[PDB]
Amino acid sequence: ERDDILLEKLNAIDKKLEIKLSELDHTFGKKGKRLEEEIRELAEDRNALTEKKRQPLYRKGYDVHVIDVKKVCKVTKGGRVERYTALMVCGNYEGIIGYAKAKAETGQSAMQKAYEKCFQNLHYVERHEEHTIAHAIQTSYKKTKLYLWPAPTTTGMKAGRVVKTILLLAGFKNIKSKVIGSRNSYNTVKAVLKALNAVETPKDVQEKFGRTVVEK
Amino acid sequence: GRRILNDALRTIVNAERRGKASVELKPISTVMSSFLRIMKEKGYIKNFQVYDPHRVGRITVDLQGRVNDCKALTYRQDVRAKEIEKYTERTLPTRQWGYVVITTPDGILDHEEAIKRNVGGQVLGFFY
Amino acid sequence: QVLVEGKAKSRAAILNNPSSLNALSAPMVGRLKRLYESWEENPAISFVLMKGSGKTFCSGADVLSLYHSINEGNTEESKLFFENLYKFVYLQGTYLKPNIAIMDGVTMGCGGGISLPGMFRVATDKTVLAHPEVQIGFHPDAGASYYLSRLPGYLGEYLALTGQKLNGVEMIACGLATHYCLNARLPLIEERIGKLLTDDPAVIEDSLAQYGDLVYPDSSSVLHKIELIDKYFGLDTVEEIIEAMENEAANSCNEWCKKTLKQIKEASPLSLKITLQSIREGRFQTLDQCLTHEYRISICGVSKVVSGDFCEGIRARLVDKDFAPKWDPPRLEDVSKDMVDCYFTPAS
Amino acid sequence: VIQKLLNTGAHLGRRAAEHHFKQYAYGTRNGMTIIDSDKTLICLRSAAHFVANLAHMRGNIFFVNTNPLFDEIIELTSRRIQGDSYNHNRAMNLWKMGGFLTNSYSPKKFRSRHKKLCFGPTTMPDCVVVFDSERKSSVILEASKLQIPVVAIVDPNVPLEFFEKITYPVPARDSVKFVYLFCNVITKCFVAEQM
Amino acid sequence: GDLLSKTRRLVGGLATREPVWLKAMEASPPPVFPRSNGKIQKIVLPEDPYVRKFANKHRVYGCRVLELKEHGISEGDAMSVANMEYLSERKEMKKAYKRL
RNA sequence: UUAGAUACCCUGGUAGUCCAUGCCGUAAACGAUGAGUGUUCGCCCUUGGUCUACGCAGAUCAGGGGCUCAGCUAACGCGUGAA
RNA sequence: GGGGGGGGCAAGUGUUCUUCGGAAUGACUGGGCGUAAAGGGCACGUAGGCGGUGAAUCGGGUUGAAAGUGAAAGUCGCCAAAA
Repeated sequence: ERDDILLEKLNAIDKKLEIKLSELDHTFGKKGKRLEEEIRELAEDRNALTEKKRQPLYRKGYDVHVIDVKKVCKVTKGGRVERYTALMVCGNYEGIIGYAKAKAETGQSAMQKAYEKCFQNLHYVERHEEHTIAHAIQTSYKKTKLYLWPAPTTTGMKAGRVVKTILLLAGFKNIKSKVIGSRNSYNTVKAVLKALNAVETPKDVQEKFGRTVVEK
Repeated sequence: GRRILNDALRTIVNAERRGKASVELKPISTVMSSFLRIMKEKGYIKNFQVYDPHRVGRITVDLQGRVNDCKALTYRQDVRAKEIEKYTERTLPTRQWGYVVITTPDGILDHEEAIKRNVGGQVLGFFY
Repeated sequence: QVLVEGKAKSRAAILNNPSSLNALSAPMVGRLKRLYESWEENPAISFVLMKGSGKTFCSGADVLSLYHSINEGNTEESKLFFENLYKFVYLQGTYLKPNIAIMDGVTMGCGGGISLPGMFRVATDKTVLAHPEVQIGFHPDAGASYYLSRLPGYLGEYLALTGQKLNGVEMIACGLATHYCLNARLPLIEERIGKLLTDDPAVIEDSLAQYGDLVYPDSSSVLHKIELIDKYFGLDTVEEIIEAMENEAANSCNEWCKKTLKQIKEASPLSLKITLQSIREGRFQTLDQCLTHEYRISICGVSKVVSGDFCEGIRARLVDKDFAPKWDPPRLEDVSKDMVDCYFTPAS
Repeated sequence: VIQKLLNTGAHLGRRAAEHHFKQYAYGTRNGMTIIDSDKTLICLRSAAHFVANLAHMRGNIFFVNTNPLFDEIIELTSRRIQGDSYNHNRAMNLWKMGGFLTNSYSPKKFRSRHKKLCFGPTTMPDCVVVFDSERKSSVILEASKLQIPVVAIVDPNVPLEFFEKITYPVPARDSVKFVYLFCNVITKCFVAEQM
Repeated sequence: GDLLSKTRRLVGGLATREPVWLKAMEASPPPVFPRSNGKIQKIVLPEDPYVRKFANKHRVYGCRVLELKEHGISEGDAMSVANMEYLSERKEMKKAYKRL
């Protein structure tokens, strides 16, 4: 059905290309008697062509991961302008974690206006044994720093809130982590992202010789 | 530990992340030659041809392109053989890897060779 | 110790001994066997590679050591050398993953024997190949009776018996070399081949043919060697070939037949029989049975030295001097029709 | 080899020093730098192969040019060849400009088509192939954004912010000969290829 | 990850669905070269120190200094006989190019 | 001059400025950037040395000054570092 | 503030005092000092720290092994009884 409607929209846009190419290539002569149709069918092309990039909003362009949210209230001062900013994080418990950030005019509207963009710009994290991370690592954003140490299988998640709700639905279960410096939100996000993407698992460390045993 | 050592190691690291592939270090040393070789046969470089055994000083090291932060210690400190199991936890990736390099009476080791031979000495460098 | 270079997904077990010209000993071949039996069941490694040293790729098989270790009379000291070269080359053939080999030096004797039964083979201008074991008293051994038996009409019976040079252009023309390159720009393809995180051969072949087969321009290599040979080496028995060549102590092309005459005369007579006991038999069998085929011959013509001289070649060629030693008490004139089966007995 | 003779005749390996890369220069001649023409040819091998393979799935290509010296050389292609659309070839004639390749599904509705063209076609080009100096930068940026591979001619003049996020660089270096037939190689390709 | 391997890891860990250029992208890797240092060597024709000083006088010597270096292994100051030969070739060539 | 004027505006005008020797010992004593050593993509300059010159510069040192690849920085920005 | 209703704890609850953590808020582990607090006006030089190479020797530091001691209680592992 997906391909059905895709090529169908393509049929629409192909009749668009046809007639509008014809009209364009008739530049020569009297003006109105082609421009009327010009405007009509181009407006039609708009209505149809934008529905492709419309689709991602609700049904597809929407997987079955889970999402979580952030939000604050920016300002402009032409009079006393007020708006809303909001953040979202998608994750599937296997580790595909992604996020997104966008603005709107009211809370639920901003939550929404990201609810269909969190599913783009995806980065894929490699959770070592389905419960924890491959090693210890420090990683810093501009002025937020981060420390990741694994734990053996039974402790549990020892992290904060903004970092817990990422290491949770990435698929980790026994990480201990320390974020230090700025206690901001959107830097801890993208700090976790600049961090987890930094771990080089033994698959990676086989960047040179040596099969790295696990100690059994 | 000296500072010409720190110098050799940092010149290595900075040439690496600059992207050149073959460098030359003027003030050479035996503890530095040993360390270049140690890195080599642990994998981190490609050739380490020292030139003048005496009286002049020149090494030409040609490099692979691995991570290599490898800070070279300055303030001496002991290392027994049974203390590495906890001391090499203060490298960058505390758990996984990096080879704290130790000096012994039986030649300059790394921490694997050390904890095998059950010999000690003094720390000199790191690996990441 | 053999030089294991472990790049990302391209391990390469480069045996070497630049004092022994990159010759081969039982330890070296056995260690390579260990490496390959380990690598076969490995998800990490993708393919395997074969290199040498700065001078040459492969030269000799320590048969000097084998005479010095057979003048005493221990069966196993030689039977094991040969068993673990044979089963080695069988493995070489039977491996689950691609096998690249490089050639620049004087690959000789068993030189190509390790390499060719793999996937790909890169040559160089100064690659120079021959198989003078008939000139030690021995035979082209361990699958040479495969990768030469399969060849243009009566051309393997040129190569093995006489033992002429096989250089780069020659091997890319005659398909002995799968690809060709230049010396100073070989690591150029080495890193290209190493960094690839790819599995199926169908794409490594393309990535290497990038810098693989790009010159076939020969105008004097085998231009008419083919039909020069189709007159003589298309006969039945070595002595008939050479008698027709004595008839071809000719007038026009003689500057060709004279030198091949001498090149053959530099070889033992019964061994000049075993080379045809090799090819004109293995031109239709596979490699593990052409392997055991030469295996019985190798174990026999060393212990059961009854008419050839397996040790005088060793004693002269290297030890004394490359003067033709007296490997020919019964020259080809009187070589029993059953001398070759007196070698080839344990066919059972 | 003989092809290297031909490249060397093609006034190509030599171009003034405005460089960030040196993996390429055979030397210099004080008014030129000589790149490694064998590397030139090897780059051509790889990229042309890539396009002739992408063929085997028939994915849209959408060349890009803005310096109309090649205009004729290129226009012999992209119409009845490759993309096959002469009408789109007219977009390419007068394109690269506006909201591009990432907000491709823009309205753009307002024409008032007085001595304007205003094409605005829309479909994901699964690979890009360009050749000009710098005005086209939007295509490179947006391709790198949306993970679209690119083939591009790079002279010594290329900032790192392009030279490193464009795959498949053809360091051809157009120079004293200016624009000469090159694209006829990719003309060979994709035609008498798709079987 | 790099533009070529990022995408592979992505699709393998099943982030997004496959692009239509992947099988060909891997089949035609990018043309990498050995990582070399700075120092673009100044490369020179062996016959530099005289063409500069001779085109001063009067292309063809820009390569005929080779046909002079060939005997240059025992050349004392054969610059004079070289410029003489150049006089000869120019004399005859311009006789011809005025007869045309 | 102003509501008023210790002021700014005008005209006078000593101490002070200057020299000799002494005393203080402070300034936004401000590249608001301690001192030193090694490694770093270039271009533009430029003060004074050096080598090489054959139409003309090319090279090499010490400095002083912009502009930049990268690197860093909360932000500006520096990059003879604030790498 | 009063009436009702509900949460958290529970023979205990709540306030204050008291000390640590959070507090990287004295940063050895675990900072800074251009514009935010913080580079001295500048140097000299005393201790003091730290600081080239290769060859030799000694064995103080260093380091390998043994015994003595490092009270018992305590922390901790196990074990068992005890509720």
